[PDB]
Amino acid sequence: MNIFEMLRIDEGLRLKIYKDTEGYYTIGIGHLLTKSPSLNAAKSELDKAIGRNCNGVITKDEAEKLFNQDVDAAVRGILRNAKLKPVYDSLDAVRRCAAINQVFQMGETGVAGFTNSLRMLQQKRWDEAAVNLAKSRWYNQTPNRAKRVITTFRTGTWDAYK
Ligand SMILES: Cc1cccc(CN=[N+]=[N-])c1
Repeated sequence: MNIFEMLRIDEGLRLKIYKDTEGYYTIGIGHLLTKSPSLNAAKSELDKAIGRNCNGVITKDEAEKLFNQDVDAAVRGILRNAKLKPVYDSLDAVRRCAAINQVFQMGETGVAGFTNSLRMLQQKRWDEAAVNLAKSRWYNQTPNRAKRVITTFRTGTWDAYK
């Protein structure tokens, strides 16, 4: 297991524009196109991202290319964030993957309310962190995925992904 295999499990792979769990137009491996309800605005973003007129459809190679870009930008983002970087750098490689996964799903603004979980993770209070992480909109809206990510934070193993 690694961050790519992990996010591939959590995000799936779809080659035609679809709506994610939040009802937002998305493609590939969880590549968010826009929060706009206009399918045409979504198609424009797609074409912009890929560099050709896609008419709502991409190839597996194209999906994987966006995925590489999206994972890279998630990591680089964490590193640029004064609140996130010290916690990230305190973690082992497996728990780092959990962090990338959560940021990928929620965004940096997404995790602004996780100050208390972040502190417990920095302290390596793993069970307490895991309890605190689940007290969230995130957990309630996507519990199956959040359970896997939280188990990864709790244990530093890949047990939840097999
Ligand atoms: C950068 C980073 C480190 C640890 C956890 C998370 C996800 N949000 N929380 N808690 C992000």
